Amino acid sequence: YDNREIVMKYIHYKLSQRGYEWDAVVHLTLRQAGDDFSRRYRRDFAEMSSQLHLTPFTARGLFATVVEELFRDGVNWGRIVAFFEFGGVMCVESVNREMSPLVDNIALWMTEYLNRHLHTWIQDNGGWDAFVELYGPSMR
Amino acid sequence: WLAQRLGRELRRLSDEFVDSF
Ligand code: NI
Ligand code: NI
Ligand code: NI
Repeated sequence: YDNREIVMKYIHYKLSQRGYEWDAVVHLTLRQAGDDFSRRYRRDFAEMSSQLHLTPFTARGLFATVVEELFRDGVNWGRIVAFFEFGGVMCVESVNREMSPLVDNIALWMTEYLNRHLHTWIQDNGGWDAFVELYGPSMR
Repeated sequence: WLAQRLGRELRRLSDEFVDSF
Protein backbone atom coordinates (compact mmCIF):
# COMPACT_ATOMS: atom_id res chain seq x y z
CA TYR A 1 0.00 0.00 0.00
CA ASP A 2 1.03 3.64 -0.48
CA ASN A 3 1.56 4.98 3.03
CA ARG A 4 1.46 8.62 1.87
CA GLU A 5 -2.03 8.03 0.39
CA ILE A 6 -3.14 6.42 3.68
CA VAL A 7 -1.88 9.44 5.61
CA MET A 8 -3.38 11.97 3.20
CA LYS A 9 -6.84 10.39 3.13
CA TYR A 10 -6.85 9.92 6.89
CA ILE A 11 -5.93 13.54 7.65
CA HIS A 12 -8.41 14.81 5.05
CA TYR A 13 -11.13 12.88 6.92
CA LYS A 14 -10.07 14.07 10.39
CA LEU A 15 -10.16 17.66 9.10
CA SER A 16 -13.41 17.29 7.15
CA GLN A 17 -15.03 16.11 10.40
CA ARG A 18 -14.12 19.53 11.85
CA GLY A 19 -15.57 21.39 8.85
CA TYR A 20 -12.14 21.94 7.25
CA GLU A 21 -11.38 20.98 3.62
CA TRP A 22 -7.62 20.45 3.27
CA ASP A 23 -6.14 20.51 -0.25
CA ALA A 24 -3.62 17.66 0.19
CA VAL A 25 -11.08 -1.22 2.70
CA VAL A 26 -7.83 -0.13 4.37
CA HIS A 27 -8.92 3.51 4.49
CA LEU A 28 -12.39 2.70 5.83
CA THR A 29 -11.10 0.27 8.46
CA LEU A 30 -8.51 2.76 9.66
CA ARG A 31 -11.19 5.48 9.67
CA GLN A 32 -13.55 3.49 11.89
CA ALA A 33 -10.73 2.21 14.15
CA GLY A 34 -9.46 5.71 14.85
CA ASP A 35 -12.95 7.00 15.55
CA ASP A 36 -13.66 4.07 17.87
CA PHE A 37 -10.38 4.74 19.67
CA SER A 38 -10.96 8.45 20.27
CA ARG A 39 -14.63 7.86 21.22
CA ARG A 40 -13.51 5.26 23.73
CA TYR A 41 -10.87 7.62 25.16
CA ARG A 42 -12.84 10.84 24.73
CA ARG A 43 -11.87 12.30 28.13
CA ASP A 44 -8.17 11.59 27.50
CA PHE A 45 -8.26 13.18 24.03
CA ALA A 46 -10.07 16.24 25.38
CA GLU A 47 -7.35 16.63 27.99
CA MET A 48 -4.54 16.14 25.42
CA SER A 49 -6.08 18.68 23.05
CA SER A 50 -6.36 21.28 25.85
CA GLN A 51 -2.68 20.91 26.78
CA LEU A 52 -1.25 20.84 23.24
CA HIS A 53 -0.99 24.66 23.04
CA LEU A 54 0.22 24.01 19.52
CA THR A 55 2.47 26.59 17.91
CA PRO A 56 4.81 26.46 14.91
CA PHE A 57 7.62 26.74 17.47
CA THR A 58 6.61 23.55 19.33
CA ALA A 59 4.97 21.39 16.65
CA ARG A 60 7.99 19.38 15.45
CA GLY A 61 9.25 18.53 18.95
CA LEU A 62 5.74 17.72 20.18
CA PHE A 63 5.21 15.29 17.33
CA ALA A 64 8.62 13.60 17.66
CA THR A 65 8.49 13.21 21.45
CA VAL A 66 4.92 11.85 21.57
CA VAL A 67 5.59 9.35 18.79
CA GLU A 68 8.92 8.17 20.16
CA GLU A 69 7.31 7.57 23.57
CA LEU A 70 4.31 5.83 22.01
CA PHE A 71 6.47 3.21 20.27
CA ARG A 72 9.17 3.21 22.96
CA ASP A 73 9.13 -0.55 23.53
CA GLY A 74 7.62 -1.72 20.29
CA VAL A 75 4.72 -1.77 17.90
CA ASN A 76 1.22 -3.15 17.66
CA TRP A 77 -1.86 -2.24 15.65
CA GLY A 78 -3.47 -0.33 18.53
CA ARG A 79 -0.40 1.88 18.82
CA ILE A 80 -0.53 2.51 15.06
CA VAL A 81 -4.21 3.58 15.36
CA ALA A 82 -3.18 5.88 18.25
CA PHE A 83 -0.39 7.37 16.08
CA PHE A 84 -2.92 8.27 13.40
CA GLU A 85 -5.40 9.74 15.92
CA PHE A 86 -2.65 11.80 17.56
CA GLY A 87 -1.62 13.14 14.15
CA GLY A 88 -5.27 13.98 13.61
CA VAL A 89 -5.34 15.91 16.93
CA MET A 90 -2.33 17.97 15.86
CA CYS A 91 -3.93 18.73 12.48
CA VAL A 92 -7.30 19.77 13.99
CA GLU A 93 -5.52 22.00 16.49
CA SER A 94 -3.52 23.49 13.61
CA VAL A 95 -6.54 24.68 11.66
CA ASN A 96 -8.43 25.70 14.84
CA ARG A 97 -5.55 27.98 15.78
CA GLU A 98 -5.20 29.56 12.32
CA MET A 99 -1.96 27.63 11.78
CA SER A 100 -3.21 25.59 8.83
CA PRO A 101 0.23 25.40 7.07
CA LEU A 102 1.27 23.06 9.87
CA VAL A 103 -1.09 20.40 8.47
CA ASP A 104 1.27 19.95 5.51
CA ASN A 105 4.19 19.48 7.89
CA ILE A 106 2.35 17.01 10.10
CA ALA A 107 1.34 14.92 7.07
CA LEU A 108 5.02 14.81 5.98
CA TRP A 109 6.11 13.76 9.48
CA MET A 110 3.48 11.04 9.61
CA THR A 111 4.41 9.73 6.17
CA GLU A 112 8.12 9.70 7.07
CA TYR A 113 7.45 7.81 10.32
CA LEU A 114 5.22 5.20 8.65
CA ASN A 115 7.62 4.64 5.73
CA ARG A 116 10.96 4.81 7.52
CA HIS A 117 10.20 3.65 11.07
CA LEU A 118 7.06 1.47 11.07
CA HIS A 119 7.48 -0.19 7.66
CA THR A 120 9.55 -3.18 8.69
CA TRP A 121 7.12 -3.99 11.53
CA ILE A 122 4.08 -3.63 9.28
CA GLN A 123 5.70 -5.90 6.70
CA ASP A 124 6.71 -8.49 9.27
CA ASN A 125 3.15 -8.64 10.66
CA GLY A 126 1.19 -9.29 7.47
CA GLY A 127 0.90 -5.74 6.12
CA TRP A 128 -2.19 -3.55 6.12
CA ASP A 129 -4.21 -6.57 4.99
CA ALA A 130 -3.51 -8.11 8.41
CA PHE A 131 -4.92 -5.00 10.08
CA VAL A 132 -8.07 -5.18 7.94
CA GLU A 133 -8.46 -8.82 8.94
CA LEU A 134 -7.92 -8.14 12.65
CA TYR A 135 -10.30 -5.20 12.93
CA GLY A 136 -12.88 -6.59 10.49
CA PRO A 137 -15.08 -8.18 13.17
CA SER A 138 -15.32 -4.71 14.80
CA MET A 139 -16.49 -2.99 11.57
CA ARG A 140 -20.02 -1.49 11.27
CA TRP B 1 6.62 17.22 30.52
CA LEU B 2 3.61 17.25 28.27
CA ALA B 3 4.65 15.18 25.23
CA GLN B 4 6.24 12.41 27.27
CA ARG B 5 3.01 12.15 29.30
CA LEU B 6 0.78 12.11 26.15
CA GLY B 7 2.90 9.37 24.56
CA ARG B 8 2.85 7.21 27.72
CA GLU B 9 -0.94 7.50 28.04
CA LEU B 10 -1.46 6.84 24.33
CA ARG B 11 0.72 3.73 24.69
CA ARG B 12 -1.37 2.43 27.64
CA LEU B 13 -4.65 3.15 25.84
CA SER B 14 -3.32 1.54 22.67
CA ASP B 15 -2.48 -1.66 24.43
CA GLU B 16 -5.91 -1.80 26.06
CA PHE B 17 -7.58 -1.06 22.69
CA VAL B 18 -5.80 -3.78 20.75
CA ASP B 19 -6.87 -6.24 23.43
CA SER B 20 -10.48 -5.29 22.61
CA PHE B 21 -10.37 -6.47 18.98
NI1 NI C 1 -12.66 16.84 0.66
NI1 NI D 1 13.11 9.01 10.35
NI1 NI E 1 -8.34 1.96 30.64
